[PDB]
Amino acid sequence: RWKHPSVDSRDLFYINLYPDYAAISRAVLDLVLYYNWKTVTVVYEDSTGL
Amino acid sequence: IRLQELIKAPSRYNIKIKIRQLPPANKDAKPLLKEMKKSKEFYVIFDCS
Repeated sequence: RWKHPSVDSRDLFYINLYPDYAAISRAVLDLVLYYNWKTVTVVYEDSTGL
Repeated sequence: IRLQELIKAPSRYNIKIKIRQLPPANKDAKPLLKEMKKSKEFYVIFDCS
């Protein structure tokens, strides 16, 4: 599952099948912009959520 | 993580927050400063090392 990327060292042995945060985040951007709701709110479980 | 409670601030206050992100390397700040030119604000906070 998801693992915090090494933002200081580069390692090629990272085989994670867990979906990228970027792809799902842009997917929800896509759906909300398609739905054209100018008035929205979001709730999150913790700072780890963001 | 340094600014999580600032994120909570609208939850009980009338604050409106404009969160921006800096991509890695110092060359990516130019688009953000240009959009700061386009969007007029004067109250900015830099959360960085």
